[PDB]
Amino acid sequence: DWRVLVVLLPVLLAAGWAVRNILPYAVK
Amino acid sequence: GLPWYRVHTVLINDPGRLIAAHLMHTALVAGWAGSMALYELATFDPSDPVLNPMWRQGMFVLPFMARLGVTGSWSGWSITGETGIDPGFWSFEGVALAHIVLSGLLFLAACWHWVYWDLELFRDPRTGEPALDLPKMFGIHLFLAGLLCFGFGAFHLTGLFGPGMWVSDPYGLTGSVQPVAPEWGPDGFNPYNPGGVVAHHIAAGIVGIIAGLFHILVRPPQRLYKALRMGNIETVLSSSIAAVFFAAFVVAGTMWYGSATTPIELFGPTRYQWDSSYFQQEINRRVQASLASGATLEEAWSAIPEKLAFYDYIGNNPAKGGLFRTGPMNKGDGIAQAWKGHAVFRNKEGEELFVRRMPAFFESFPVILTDKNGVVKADIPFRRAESKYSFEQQGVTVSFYGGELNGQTFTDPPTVKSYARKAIFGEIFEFDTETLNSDGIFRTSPRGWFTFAHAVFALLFFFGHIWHGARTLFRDVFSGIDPELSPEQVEWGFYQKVGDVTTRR
Amino acid sequence: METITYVFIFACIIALFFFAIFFREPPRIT
Amino acid sequence: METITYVFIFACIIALFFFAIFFREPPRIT
Amino acid sequence: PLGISGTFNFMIVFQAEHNILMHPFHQLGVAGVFGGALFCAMHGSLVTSSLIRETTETESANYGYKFGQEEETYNIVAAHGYFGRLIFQYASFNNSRSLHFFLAAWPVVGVWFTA
Amino acid sequence: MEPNPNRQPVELNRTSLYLGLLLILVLALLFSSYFFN
Amino acid sequence: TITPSLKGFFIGLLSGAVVLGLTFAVLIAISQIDKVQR
Amino acid sequence: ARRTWLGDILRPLNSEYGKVAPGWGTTPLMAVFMGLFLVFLLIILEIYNSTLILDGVNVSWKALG
Amino acid sequence: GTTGERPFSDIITSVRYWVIHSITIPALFIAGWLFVSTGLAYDVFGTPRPDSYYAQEQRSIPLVTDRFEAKQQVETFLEQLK
Amino acid sequence: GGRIPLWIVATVAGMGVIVIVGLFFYGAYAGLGSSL
Amino acid sequence: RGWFDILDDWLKRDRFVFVGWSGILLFPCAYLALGGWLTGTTFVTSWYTHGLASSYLEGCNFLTVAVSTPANSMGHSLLLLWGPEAQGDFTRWCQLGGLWTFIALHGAFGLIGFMLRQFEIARLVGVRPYNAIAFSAPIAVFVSVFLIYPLGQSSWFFAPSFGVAAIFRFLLFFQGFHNWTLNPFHMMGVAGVLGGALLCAIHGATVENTLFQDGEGASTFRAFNPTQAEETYSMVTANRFWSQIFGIAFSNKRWLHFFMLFVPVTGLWMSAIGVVGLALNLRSYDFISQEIRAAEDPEFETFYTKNLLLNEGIRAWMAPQDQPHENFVFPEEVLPRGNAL
Amino acid sequence: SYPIFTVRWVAVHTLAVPTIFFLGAIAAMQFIQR
Amino acid sequence: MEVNQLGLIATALFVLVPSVFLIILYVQTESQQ
Amino acid sequence: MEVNQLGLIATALFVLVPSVFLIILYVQTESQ
Ligand code: CLA
Ligand code: CLA
Ligand code: CLA
Ligand code: CLA
Ligand code: CLA
Ligand code: CLA
Ligand SMILES: CC1=C(/C=C/C(C)=C/C=C/C(C)=C/C=C/C=C(C)/C=C/C=C(C)/C=C/C2=C(C)CCCC2(C)C)C(C)(C)CCC1
Ligand SMILES: CC1=C(/C=C/C(C)=C/C=C/C(C)=C/C=C/C=C(C)/C=C/C=C(C)/C=C/C2=C(C)CCCC2(C)C)C(C)(C)CCC1
Ligand SMILES: CCCCCCCCCCCCCCCCCC(=O)O
Ligand SMILES: [Fe+2]
Repeated sequence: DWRVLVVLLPVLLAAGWAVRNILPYAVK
Repeated sequence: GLPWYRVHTVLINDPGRLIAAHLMHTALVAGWAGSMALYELATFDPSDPVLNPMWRQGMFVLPFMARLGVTGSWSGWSITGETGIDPGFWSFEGVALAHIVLSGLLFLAACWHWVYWDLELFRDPRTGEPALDLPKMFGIHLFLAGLLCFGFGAFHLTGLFGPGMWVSDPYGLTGSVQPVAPEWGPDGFNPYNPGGVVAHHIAAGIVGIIAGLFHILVRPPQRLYKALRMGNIETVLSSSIAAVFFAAFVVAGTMWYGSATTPIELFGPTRYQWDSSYFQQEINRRVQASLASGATLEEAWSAIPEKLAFYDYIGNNPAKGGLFRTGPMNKGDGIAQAWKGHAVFRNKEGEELFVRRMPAFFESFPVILTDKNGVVKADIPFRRAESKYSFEQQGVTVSFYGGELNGQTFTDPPTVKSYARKAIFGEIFEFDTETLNSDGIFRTSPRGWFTFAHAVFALLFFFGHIWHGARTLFRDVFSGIDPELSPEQVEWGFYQKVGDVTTRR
Repeated sequence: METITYVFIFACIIALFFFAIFFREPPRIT
Repeated sequence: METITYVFIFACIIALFFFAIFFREPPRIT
Repeated sequence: PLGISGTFNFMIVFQAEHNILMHPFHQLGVAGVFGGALFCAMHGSLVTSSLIRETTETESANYGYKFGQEEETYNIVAAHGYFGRLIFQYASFNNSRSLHFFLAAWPVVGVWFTA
Repeated sequence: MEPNPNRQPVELNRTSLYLGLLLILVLALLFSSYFFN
Repeated sequence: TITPSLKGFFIGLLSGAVVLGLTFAVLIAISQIDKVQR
Repeated sequence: ARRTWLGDILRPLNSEYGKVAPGWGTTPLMAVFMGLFLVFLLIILEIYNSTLILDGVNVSWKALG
Repeated sequence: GTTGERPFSDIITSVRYWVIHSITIPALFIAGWLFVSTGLAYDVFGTPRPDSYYAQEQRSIPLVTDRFEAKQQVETFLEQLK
Repeated sequence: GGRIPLWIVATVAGMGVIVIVGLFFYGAYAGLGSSL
Repeated sequence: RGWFDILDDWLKRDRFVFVGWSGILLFPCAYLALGGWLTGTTFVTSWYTHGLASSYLEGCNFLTVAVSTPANSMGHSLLLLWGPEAQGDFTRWCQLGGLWTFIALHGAFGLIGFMLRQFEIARLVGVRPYNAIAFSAPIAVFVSVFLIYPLGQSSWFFAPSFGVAAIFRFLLFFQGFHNWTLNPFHMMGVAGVLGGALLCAIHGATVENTLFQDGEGASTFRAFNPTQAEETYSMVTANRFWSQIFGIAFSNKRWLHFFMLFVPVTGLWMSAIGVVGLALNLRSYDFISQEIRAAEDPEFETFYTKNLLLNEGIRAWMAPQDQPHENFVFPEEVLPRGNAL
Repeated sequence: SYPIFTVRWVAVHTLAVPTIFFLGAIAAMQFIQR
Repeated sequence: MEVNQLGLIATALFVLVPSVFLIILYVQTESQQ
Repeated sequence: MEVNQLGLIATALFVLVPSVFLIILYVQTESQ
């Protein structure tokens, strides 16, 4: 139901944010 | 010198004296078995298998002889109550004697192996040193185990060449030794199916023969030899203790929950039969059936066998004992003489009332009477001043059907209360408390004592397994760690792989 | 208990005989 | 009889304390 | 009371009148005493695990220590090397003084609270 | 046939004696009430 | 005669095999990439 | 060491101390049998536990007839 | 002394560390908040809401009393509140 | 690499725990579990 | 290099958290046991098994939350998620008590994993395995209390529930029903635990107050070096002090530290045995001689008889709410009560 | 250089990630009224 | 009081038999020198 | 048979104490 995406959105967005900020060094 | 806790380590590299010690242990154990049986024979009363069966009398090895087919005495009685039997040599007495003779013979062989310890058989032909080839010994002994397991199942338990084993009906009323046919289908894994025990021994015996043959012919892999220290007899002690505590937990559980090999006429009921009112349901089932085919109340209850009523009594529940309440169950509540009959309670309005039964957890329990719907209608009050439900106020009476008090009714409150105090225990029995100077306090059965002992020994053998497993794998540092162990091996990051000096950075 | 006690003592004596004969201190000439 | 037994064991423990303190194995250096 | 069953009577009455089990100072006493027993076993087993080999399999290892010898009888660096890997490096003491001060302080402070 | 080489002397020092006696006496002091019951 | 609980047993059995097989597949992979140099 | 007639007959059964098969030998086959036995014990446990319920398997005293 | 991972004190004083975690930490907090504020926690775990322990004229506990019908008993009790 | 002083990291983290814990003690007196 | 050996290499690399082969069993089981407890104490009720609230969500606090045992009606069911009781429904599994068996069983295998880790690391580092051996005591307590005890009883219901207050209730249950304080095996456990804490305190204090002056600072911690060979405190002065204060003292440092292992480990093992007895209601509940006298002599009173009255109070007053499946209805008039209270 | 992602990194986040989530959920609970 | 009369011999052997064992071992230790 | 109950402990101690005395003396004779 809808409440499950409400909950999961800050998680995915936080995960995305860290992905962007770290991708360059993870490559190395 | 050796500390006291290490004196038997002098056998580790002495196969002959190890054999001698093992022979002496085997002599002691067989001697105990014969001694215990003779003491039980000298104390056992065989005169009433109904209300004074072996398990009320504190018999411990008697049931194990009966389980496998020994049921009669040279004296002419049998545990099933038949008289004039002739058992032949394999009476209780003959089994006891055989174990004593066996003990004596093992003792003599122990002396011979102790003196003549230096047998060439125990020497490695290459090196001249004492050596046991444990991998091959295992295959030999496993092959033997499998042969004996198979024969036990194929001949003794089937009755092909043997007596069979104890079997009974589900209510423990008609037990006897019978041959048992194997159950090969999935119900053979049902702990309550005797034919599964037969099939187990046939199938597992064949597997043991085959595994044994494998282990005689195929050498252990190098990786496993080294990993398990298969040149070190203490690795066998470690794994053997492990197998033994595993076995001891299993027999503890099947003794406690019940299975086809722990029958209730030999060991007593289980606590779960009290928890689930197992016997009460069957009693009620039979009475309802007598009544619907036109029997009197008196007739229906009088048809209940006393042996079935005696199971429906908390004094035979194995979870009612105490650790230091010693001896037979008879020493507590007494020697059961007779079922008094089924007590029926009614109030002054003719309604039938039901005593709430004691659960096993409670050393003491109040006396509460309910109607068929669970509504409290009478009790024995503690504080009298605001009492609502006293027997005096509610006019409670008790009537008996069946048994010694059949057709009698009691109305004086003190007498009625007295039977209600006894009805919390289930069915009501007349006990002889004088013969044994019984103290009136419940003891546990052989089912309880066996379970206790085996669960405790199993737990302690777990420590043995840890101890000897540790000793096997850490033999090199038993006496202390390397005096020349340098900080590089235990400081961090020096080696990529902990303890491997070849992965230095 | 008293029967057990009498038999126990008797059994110890028989054991003593065994050790006294077969595990005696051997007499040596010297 | 039970009272005698309890006090007997207790008395043995007190006696053991005496020996353990005054008749100990003496700790000796190096 | 000055007696074994009298002690239990005192404990039971105390619980009915004070709910001592739900009192934080008693909970700290339990942590002091359970923790004291834990650290007793830990310390005894770590020192015992790292005794330096000074004896043979036929004699008690205790004879490897002589009263008043100047050298330590176990290898504390090996003990630390084991315990730091059992958990992680910085959860293990390498300073014997801090270690023995901790042993002293944990049960003393717990028992102060329960008193 | 040579005498058995695996024989070892056994020891119990005085301190172990005292420790073992204390253990036994205290165990007896503890269990005796339960034996008499 | 394949009852619900026998079906559940097989479900549990496969689930476990997946968990252990997946775990070991991953540990083998990592160990092969990131070796100790000797 | 003392030779005996029985010892001379049993001799070969205690003659291969330390002999091993190379490397891993039958270890993979052992692992298979261990795994089968685990499932088999699981089944037996869960039948006793009434977590595995099978047709015609009444895990009760009432299976004695 | 070290196994080659980066020192913690070096990480948590670093600018990049806090650029990431000033997002990820509040995000996780808010996710867990919403898990409760939306009522989802109740439904996932089956935990009664303050109005759902008893039926209106009921002081009997909905105690599971069968092993193999237990699932259905709970369901029966829940429908006694709809 | 070492930009933010650790004593500041510790003060702010420390205050953050005081806040959440304080909230939990507040909630002992309000709402569910308050006896009211 | 075979694949098995390369996995061995990787598992045994020196890293911040050592893994090992034991890690494959330990780390999932420990994290699942721990996560199950946090999950259940935060979100899951005990309404349908116990008639109790037991989670933060429901209003409980750190002292009263628990993961409670399953209902008595489950018997000793493994209560597998996919089993016949929950039938794969996670929600019902939670409501039926599945998290209890989940935590207990994962906890048990996690404990095994941890002791295997103690063995594994000890073998790699080259020390003797006595820390693993010592840990057998916590294992024996766990299995005897959380597993063997409920297996002898009617169901998991009567095991300890995983919570602070729930364990407090367990203590009190054992007093009122088992008279557990009277049990000599518990008494030996008490002596080993209290004796261990004493040894811990007295050894640490002794070392700290027999230190050698090995530096000029008023903080004496700085004057120790983990590679110094010298003892950092005086066994000789310690021995003299205790000999003169108490009569006896340690003289052998090895015996001293073995004794420290021995006392608490033995005590815990002894208590576990007593609990195995209580699995069967094989209690040390009574002294028969005392009961015979008291039944006959109404003026005979001891602290033993006084405590049984308390047990009787505990049982009658807590049973109806503590054992809801029994449907105990005790009218006011049958409750044991002294005067006025 | 230092690696970013390690076994250590996993162990830390295996615990830290759900801790913060639970803390947020338990914070929200303090405002639930009956 | 009506105690178990076998409690006496039980207690006596429980003390005596282990104690004698230790004394035997101690005295033969001393006479080794 | 209604025997004297103290007979058992009297007999047991009569055997045990003197016998233990001799065993103690013999064993320490052998170890020197
Ligand atoms: C047609 C073939 C056939 C048949 C019908 C049977 C029939 C049976 N087998 Mg056999 N078996 C066979 C072939 C067969 N077997 C073969 C080929 C082998 C290989 C050699 C075996 C090996 C085997 C073993 C090893 C066992 C059986 C057992 C049984 C019985 C199962 C019922 C029971 O009581 O389980 C009860 C036993 C269990 C449910 C197993 C319990 C497992 C425990 C839980 C493991 C964990 C223990 C752990 C250490 C506990 C510590 C902590 C604890 C306190 C929590 C039954 C008699 C069991 C038995 O003898 O029971 C008495 C048993 O243990 N069989
Ligand atoms: C020589 C043959 C022999 C025979 C026919 C008997 C017969 C008997 N004995 Mg005696 N006994 C003997 C030798 C013998 N005994 C010896 C040598 C000793 C000294 C150890 C004893 C010690 C002894 C004791 C202590 C007791 C008896 C008892 C009994 C009775 C019950 C037996 C029973 O329940 O076993 C049950 C046996 C088992 C359950 C064995 C299980 C074995 C495990 C499961 C094997 C482990 C696996 C295996 C190694 C490998 C498996 C591989 C597989 C694939 C095949 C019965 C009258 C009992 C009795 O009533 O005494 C009066 C009793 O309490 N016996
Ligand atoms: C597996 C073992 C086993 C089991 C289960 C039984 C079971 C039974 N026996 Mg048998 N018995 C056995 C072995 C066993 N026996 C052996 C080896 C002997 C020879 C001594 C006997 C001799 C025997 C006799 C002579 C009699 C029985 C009787 C009985 C019944 C009553 C038992 C009783 O009152 O226990 C009471 C149990 C206890 C009080 C528990 C003892 C607890 C110990 C002492 C704790 C010690 C702890 C330790 C010191 C701690 C130190 C550890 C650490 C600090 C270092 C019962 C059916 C009686 C009966 O009814 O016969 C018809 C009877 O008269 N037994
Ligand atoms: C088949 C089982 C078995 C066997 C063959 C052995 C054999 C051995 N053990 Mg292991 N052990 C076992 C089980 C076993 N143990 C179990 C179950 C445990 C846990 C209790 C241990 C714990 C253990 C430890 C901690 C140690 C040993 C040690 C030893 C070695 C020296 C033993 C000695 O001289 O004792 C001498 C013992 C005495 C002189 C007196 C013992 C008196 C006891 C306390 C009470 C008497 C019990 C009584 C006779 C009834 C026994 C019957 C019982 C089974 C019902 C020897 C190889 C020692 C070792 O490794 O040395 C290197 C050692 O330190 N064992
Ligand atoms: C070390 C890892 C580990 C261990 C020991 C356990 C142990 C356990 N778990 Mg846990 N679990 C783990 C990891 C682990 N878990 C992980 C990582 C998760 C997250 C996914 C879980 C999630 C989890 C849940 C949700 C539950 C358990 C449960 C259980 C219990 C029952 C397990 C069972 O029946 O297995 C059965 C399966 C096996 C033993 C696997 C054997 C492998 C077989 C032999 C091979 C199969 C061959 C294959 C099918 C053939 C292929 C052919 C192909 C062509 C088709 C037990 C305590 C249950 C529980 O706690 O009950 C209360 C439960 O409900 N576990
Ligand atoms: C002087 C007071 C006193 C003392 C010192 C003790 C001491 C003891 N009691 Mg007794 N008790 C007392 C009074 C006392 N009791 C009274 C008055 C009563 C009322 C009758 C009881 C009732 C009682 C009960 C009911 C029980 C005890 C038990 C015990 C033992 C607990 C052993 C232990 O550490 O378990 C702690 C648990 C373990 C060691 C298990 C393993 C734990 C693992 C390692 C945990 C790992 C945790 C994980 C890594 C981190 C979790 C994080 C999370 C918290 C956030 C110990 C001998 C227990 C016992 O005897 O057990 C055999 C027991 O069941 N006691
Ligand atoms: C020589 C000979 C002979 C004879 C023999 C004999 C006579 C035998 C006997 C034997 C016997 C007669 C034996 C017995 C044994 C016993 C034992 C071995 C016991 C044991 C015990 C125990 C071990 C105990 C323990 C305990 C206690 C005490 C307490 C409680 C707990 C317990 C149980 C632990 C003949 C003629 C044949 C021939 C020729 C040769
Ligand atoms: C169960 C389950 C599972 C799992 C799960 C998990 C794994 C979880 C986890 C979880 C988690 C992992 C959680 C966490 C939480 C946490 C918390 C909640 C915390 C809190 C804390 C606090 C509150 C603290 C405080 C404090 C104090 C008090 C003092 C000092 C300081 C501090 C701050 C520390 C699965 C899915 C498989 C499925 C089945 C079921
Ligand atoms: C030893 C490692 C074991 C790992 C276990 C992981 C378990 C994950 C299983 C979750 C699946 C639940 C599905 C439920 C479906 C049940 C259907 C039915 O009962 O008939
Ligand atoms: Fe120390």
